Amino acid sequence: QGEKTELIQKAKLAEQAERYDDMATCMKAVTEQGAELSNEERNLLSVAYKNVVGGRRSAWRVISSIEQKTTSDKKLQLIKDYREKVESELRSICTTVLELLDKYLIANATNPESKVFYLKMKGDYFRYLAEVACGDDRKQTIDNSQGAYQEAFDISKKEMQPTHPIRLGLALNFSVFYYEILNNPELACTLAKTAFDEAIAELDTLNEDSYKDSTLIMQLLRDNLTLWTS
Amino acid sequence: QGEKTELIQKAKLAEQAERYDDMATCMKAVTEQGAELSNEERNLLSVAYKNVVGGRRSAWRVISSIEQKTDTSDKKLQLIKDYREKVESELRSICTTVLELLDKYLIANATNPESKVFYLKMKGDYFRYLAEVACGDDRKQTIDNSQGAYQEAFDISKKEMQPTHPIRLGLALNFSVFYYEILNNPELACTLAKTAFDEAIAELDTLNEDSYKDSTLIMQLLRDNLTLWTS
Amino acid sequence: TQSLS
Amino acid sequence: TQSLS
Repeated sequence: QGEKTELIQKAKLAEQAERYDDMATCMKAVTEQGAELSNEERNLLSVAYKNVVGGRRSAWRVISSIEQKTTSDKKLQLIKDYREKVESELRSICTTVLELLDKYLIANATNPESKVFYLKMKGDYFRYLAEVACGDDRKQTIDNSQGAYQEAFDISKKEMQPTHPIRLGLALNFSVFYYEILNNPELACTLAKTAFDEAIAELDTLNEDSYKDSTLIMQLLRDNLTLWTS
Repeated sequence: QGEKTELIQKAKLAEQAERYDDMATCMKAVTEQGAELSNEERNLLSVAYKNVVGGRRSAWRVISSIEQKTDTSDKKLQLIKDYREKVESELRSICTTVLELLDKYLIANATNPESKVFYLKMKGDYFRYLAEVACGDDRKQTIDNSQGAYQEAFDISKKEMQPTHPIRLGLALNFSVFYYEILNNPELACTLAKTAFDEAIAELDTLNEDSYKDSTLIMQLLRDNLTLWTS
Repeated sequence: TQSLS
Repeated sequence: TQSLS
């Protein structure tokens, strides 16, 4: 289609202009066409929405950092009402990504490599919900990303080698889910140490095309490990 | 005013959260209350809109730089030209909002030369942001409007301010940039920056101990624009 | 605590 | 190069 090839160009253009909202509405219209994504379009969509959802997460963390640093004051009400406004935008963003995954991306999965990628993406965007959920809504969204990460974890160990960047990046995010959402730091470290050790034990079964992006994730795996053991 | 304190609250909230679009609407409503802004509320207004327009400015230059490295026969050119004009229309409307705020509230209710210099500098600033992207007869008139506001603020600051105050130093730096980017005159850009720096070094005894940090940074900015341009 | 970039 | 900020 002449429209899809032009939407990718605008998305690539909006990406360098750091206009991720414009980049996100382009890749959303691309996936709404129904055809399974490239590897290029796939990362374009995730990069776009990770920056859109990332801006609201950064704001939410700062407003809440000020919110609990104060109920004597009466000016706190407006602080909370401004946080739920930011929470409101962040909630609607992740649902659009999650419904994009359920309608188009998860179903039309060619290889297991893309299935693990999209199942991990689902676990990430339910995890961003658990960061801001509270009450009966909280444990329900936690179980949803856990189930997403769990199936992606199972498939990745079945069809991917230990040095695969998608497998390594899933163990990274899954172990972060264990540290921050479940608050099991020992299980989180074991999840990250196992992936790092299985990958460092096969660093001859991968070449120059494989290296790099593979250690960037192993570097992050350890970064968390030494930070969590202290 | 009751909401005037609440609007300064939400503004400070949004700035820490780097939500400058929300911060700029609060500072806009405060300005629309007619009352002359205090020093704190004055700089809260510019910080908000400098980030709001700064996001459009940095995006525009990235898009315009791609378009110049694109042959006039590429199919992607009209799409790049269309996307650039989209960024320009937002950019143009932002400066439009700032400029009508300046002329219908800020410069009107000044009543002292410091705020006149500050707001006339902002007039020259945002007209310069328009001249950055204007073309045709539009360009020459926005250029003359920018230089018009800078020269008035430069004349008032030269006779009512000491060369060490951050506002006079800041206007001298932005005026010196106008001479370099807009008029494409580097010789006069350096001289304007050099004399503003040298007048601040001479009257270093007239510097107030409060605005010491700001003036030391701005004087350094002048020296690097200097060092860069004279090579 | 960093996640994937 | 650098304007005021």
